[PDB]
Amino acid sequence: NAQAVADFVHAVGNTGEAFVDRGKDFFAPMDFAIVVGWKAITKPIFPRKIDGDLLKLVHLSNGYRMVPGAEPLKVGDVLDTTAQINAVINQDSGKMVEVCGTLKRDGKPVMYVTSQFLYRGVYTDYENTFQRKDEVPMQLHIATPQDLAVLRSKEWFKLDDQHDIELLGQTLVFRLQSLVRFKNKNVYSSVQTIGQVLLELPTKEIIQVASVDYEAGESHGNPVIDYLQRHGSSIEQPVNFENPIPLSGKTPLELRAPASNENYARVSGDYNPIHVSRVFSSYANLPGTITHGMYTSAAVRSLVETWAAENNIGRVRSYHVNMVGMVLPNDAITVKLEHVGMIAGRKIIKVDARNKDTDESVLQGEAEVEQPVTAYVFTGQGSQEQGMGMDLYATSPVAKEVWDRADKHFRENYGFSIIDIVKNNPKELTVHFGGPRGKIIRQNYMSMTFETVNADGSIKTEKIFKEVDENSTSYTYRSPSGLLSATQFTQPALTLMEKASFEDMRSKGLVQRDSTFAGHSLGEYSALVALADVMPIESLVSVVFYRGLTMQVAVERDEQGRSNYAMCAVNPSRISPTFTEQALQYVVENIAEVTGWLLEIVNYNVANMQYVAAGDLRALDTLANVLNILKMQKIDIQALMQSMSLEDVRAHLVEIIQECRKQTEAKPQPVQLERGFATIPLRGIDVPFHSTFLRSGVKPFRSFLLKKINKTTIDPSKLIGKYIPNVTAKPFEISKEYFEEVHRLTGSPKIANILANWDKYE
Amino acid sequence: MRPEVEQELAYTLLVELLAYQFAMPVRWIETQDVILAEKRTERIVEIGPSDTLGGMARRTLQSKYEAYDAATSVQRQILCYCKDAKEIYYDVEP
Amino acid sequence: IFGGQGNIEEYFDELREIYTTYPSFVEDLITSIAELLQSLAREWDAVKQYPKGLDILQWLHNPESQPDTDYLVSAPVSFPLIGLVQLAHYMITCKTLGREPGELLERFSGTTGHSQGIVVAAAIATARTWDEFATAAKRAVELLFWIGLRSQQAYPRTSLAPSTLQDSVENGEGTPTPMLSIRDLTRSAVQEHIDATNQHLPEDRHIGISLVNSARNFVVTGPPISLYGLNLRLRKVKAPTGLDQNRIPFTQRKARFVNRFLPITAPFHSPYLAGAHAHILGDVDDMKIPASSLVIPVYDTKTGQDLRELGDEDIIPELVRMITYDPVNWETATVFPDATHIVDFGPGGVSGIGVLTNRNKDGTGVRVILAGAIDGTNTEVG
Repeated sequence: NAQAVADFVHAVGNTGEAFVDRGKDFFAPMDFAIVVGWKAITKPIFPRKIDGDLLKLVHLSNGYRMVPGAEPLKVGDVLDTTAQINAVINQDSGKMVEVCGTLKRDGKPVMYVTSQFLYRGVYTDYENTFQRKDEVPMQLHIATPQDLAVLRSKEWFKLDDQHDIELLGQTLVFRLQSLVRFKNKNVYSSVQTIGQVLLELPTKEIIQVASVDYEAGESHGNPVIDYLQRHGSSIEQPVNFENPIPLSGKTPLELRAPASNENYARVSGDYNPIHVSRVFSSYANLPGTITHGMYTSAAVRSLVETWAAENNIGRVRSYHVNMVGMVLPNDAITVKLEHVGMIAGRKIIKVDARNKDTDESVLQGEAEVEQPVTAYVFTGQGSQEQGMGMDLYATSPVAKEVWDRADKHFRENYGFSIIDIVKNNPKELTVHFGGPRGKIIRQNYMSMTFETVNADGSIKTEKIFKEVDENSTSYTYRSPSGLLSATQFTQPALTLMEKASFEDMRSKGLVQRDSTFAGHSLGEYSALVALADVMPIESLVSVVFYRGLTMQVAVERDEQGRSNYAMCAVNPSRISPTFTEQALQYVVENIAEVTGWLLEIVNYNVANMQYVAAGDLRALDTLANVLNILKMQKIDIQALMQSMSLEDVRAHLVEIIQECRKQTEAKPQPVQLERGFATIPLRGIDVPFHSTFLRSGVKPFRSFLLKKINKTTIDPSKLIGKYIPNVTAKPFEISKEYFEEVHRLTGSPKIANILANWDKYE
Repeated sequence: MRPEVEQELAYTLLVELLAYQFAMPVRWIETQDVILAEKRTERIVEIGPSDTLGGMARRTLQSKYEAYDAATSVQRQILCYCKDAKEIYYDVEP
Repeated sequence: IFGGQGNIEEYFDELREIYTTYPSFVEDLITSIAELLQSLAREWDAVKQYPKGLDILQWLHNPESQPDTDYLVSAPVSFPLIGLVQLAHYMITCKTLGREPGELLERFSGTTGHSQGIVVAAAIATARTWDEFATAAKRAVELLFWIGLRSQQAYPRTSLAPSTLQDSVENGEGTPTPMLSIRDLTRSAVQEHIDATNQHLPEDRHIGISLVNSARNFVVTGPPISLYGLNLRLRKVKAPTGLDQNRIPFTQRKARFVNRFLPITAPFHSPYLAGAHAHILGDVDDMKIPASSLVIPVYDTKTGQDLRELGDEDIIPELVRMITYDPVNWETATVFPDATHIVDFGPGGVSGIGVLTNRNKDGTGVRVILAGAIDGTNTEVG
């Protein structure tokens, strides 16, 4: 009920503009789950075998936990309250019951409200004590026939008739469940463990290679878990810091149990005489009129919302409290909040509430709040520094292995090490096609295809390493500026350092489930593999090593090195403050079909301050000129678009173009382009990349990407709305309308063909 | 909504998207803008050897987003891997 | 002239001045108007918004039992309890004179109030007996009670980020409310920044100009978070109190202004108190204040025009509108034609609207007297 909500809020104390209609959000407290499911959460306490004094009961623990991706409770919601008894065991304090509730909405589970109750007193009905725990996910690595032989020799290990994949090399995942029945608080009367043994394929497949079935009575421990605890390790666990980050500070958060519990009793459903009447509570030996267990919870839980998630309820994805302090009414409660850990991109937050007068603990629990809106962006070429990310290499066992698998590849396939190239930069490096393992390498150098069609329409398929045949002993790379300068190497390097760096954060648990990611030039490739498993890392480097090769073979040069084209940055801010993005395009697009050369804005970096154009040396020399004119001519293209029509400034341009054109033509044939007003050429670029020119080699590179990427490996879910390309400046979407935005820009024959069938894809 | 289908689609879309990146200008502006305006991220994080995209996204905060951020009350934190190392890994001293 | 919420967090300190000093005069309507509110507090709607209770007699007797400064300033307790200090002032003025309410009522020429005062300014121009007085006293007081209560129910306090909170506090302003002051600026200027702010905002949470206390004095409303978004823009234009400009060309200098939040608890004079308006009206149709029961002219809030020009229509359904939806174009409703003296009975010693207005009219030769205090720090007001 739209009202029932506001009643709860105004009672417990929370006041978030989400809980109220205004703002762009209206949501209900997840504390409402206990108000809604108050039935299912309570009824299981009653059964015959669980019989105790319901009067001398106490609410002991309570955790909410919101299913991945599921939006919070809204008012117009219909919720189906399901519950079951996860465990009833008799501790010393009393007898305890664990209730697991699931609040479903539209047939789908939204959040599980677990809860513990305490029938306090002395109990020996071990006849009915039990527990269903979900055993910690664990990771067992088979490495020797000895290891495997034991993992098979176990009675409880039941291998499946899937495939006979040698379990030798790989490691296994053990996600188990178990049920134990107690007899002595020390000795399990009977225990059963069922689980699933998983294996991940190289392809990222998850198979149930086997399963786990073990059961015994009169047990002192769990022999299955034990075996796992030693020969293997846990997984998917928290990652705390040495230094717990104070959140609120030493300015302690202060709360007060209100005067009359009734206020809550009403909006909750728990009229329990304990919290309201005098004589009822007095009968059960209490300090009297004990504040509501769940009230304390809901109250501190608000601070957790505003203080950690800073007002955006969605974030707080989990909250769990052990109440241990019986709060009397009108007490001062004191709350502290630390950022003590991280799990799956979510901040762990230790919560502690104490009696402001006796510092006795009242509450103690953690909250898995989500971290602020993030966007990861991976840098492009140009920033490659010698020895980059090598310090991190040494200090991280994660990043280490990445670089290793990468090198392992490169060495054994192309006959060099990118790590070396990165560590110490060679001005020159040569590979050797020696014995058995050597002949196979030149094979790859030979099998390097390169596409350029004739001016009459015939597809030339050419070698990239022209000098490599079957009489070749060695190939040599070179560069006067360092091999970490030429792209075939430069690129895979930058890719690595990033993939490694990111994969490390992933390891500390900093990567956010729901965030954006994009790359620039090269960065797009690494980006993909970074957050989406677009491809195994060896594929990645291969792909990118190829990319650099085709990027360098595109252009032609002479004997001196002299290339045909070159690139150059442009700052429209340094012409006139009127000078639009579109003004720079017009100057260029005009110089393009007017002087007949190649010239296009290749990079779009900052709205006014950073653009980059590629093309012919003269096309960068005539565009260098025209801007020097229009800068020193003090022009305004806004006042000249109302004064003169479109043809008048257009035919006015075809003037300055041909002028500045034939001046560059009579000048030396290889034009050494220089620094203008906004025209600062980029030193070290032969190929006009990110332009129409490289349209030619798009053919081979595609068919290569298809060799390196596997449909199977891909999750649509990962790039579905998170990945921002460089052709489509808007979030990668799978819709049929997107293929039209793509086809408009690109003209993918596979897209026209897959746009035509669009129906076929329902 | 066929899983088998969604795969082969995103697949060739990706395969094509990368393939043609050679020959398409890099619209980093509009890409930057989807991050700053559309998804209003409070935490842009960069990953590389330099803060090149960082002082790039700072500059788009000065030329365009001056008023938008001041009005919307948007808090923004631009972190490079190298420079802003510890704030990424949530490591501070007491 | 009758004051209102104007950086007054010590209004209840004025009540103690009253009670202490003039017991004989006031103790009687103090006692009764108290028990009026005590009963109002118990009505089911008002219980939530009055958690610590409304026992004015109690806090007055045992001071240690006085509620926190934050409680008293909240609209529900603010409004009515304040009117009581404006009444007890008028009451003490007439009573010390040795006259009756109709006597001193007749020795005036016009009367207006600053929002919360236009209630007491109307209802005070209804009384002539001390009986006919204590009648409109219960009337106004209970009207205020419901205006404040129902207003807070429409747009209640929603906690903001601890971050964006502390920012405001440290940057010269205060704890963000829906009421923002902007002194020393021009309307044209103040608007343009309100315009740019509103540009990027959803229409739900835009910004309005809620009052105009002078040519260079304004107040702004809208959601607190939306008002904050203005201040950010504002400090980027204004200059540090450190900067020297004695050496910079004049049309070259940065602007020398003060922006700040006010202790007002709710969005008055804004489309945000829309839903509340209906509610308030319904509680108060038992009473009716006709244009004809107006001894001395009561000038409207939004326009200077006398209320007596109404066809016996309840000033009540009009007091509610001027307060909860209408601009307070104070300087126009204040243009008391050819005046020599103006008397501030309103809340706040040298802070009551008397000082403000005394500036609005220093040139013309209008003297001002603050009836509430015997002496203060100002020498420009009697």
